[PDB]
Amino acid sequence: TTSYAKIEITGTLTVLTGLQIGAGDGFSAIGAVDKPVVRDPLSRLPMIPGTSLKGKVRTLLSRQYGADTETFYRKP
RNA sequence: GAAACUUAAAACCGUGUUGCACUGCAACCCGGAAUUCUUGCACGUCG
Repeated sequence: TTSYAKIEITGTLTVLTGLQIGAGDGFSAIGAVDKPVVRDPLSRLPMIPGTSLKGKVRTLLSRQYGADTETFYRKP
């Protein structure tokens, strides 16, 4: 390629049904329910982490490549 | 024997990512019981 490059991909992600990425034992004591969602610590906005997006796309691509080669991939 | 500084000058310094892989996930009907019912003549009065 004879170059160093950094390509970035932008877009939007709109939610069609209710989205729940659980937070566990983050924060509570007003408006707290049995299963809360993750939030930004300062702006208190709902967020989507990049750990749950990388781990879901890597799992859906490992089922497709795995079934089309008759091999079950047991670990990353 | 009484009398004349093994002194002067000199950075423990230069280079180095606490970094690489990892879905807060799987299973769960806001469901089960309950009559918009009880009483009521389209009728009375005729130089």
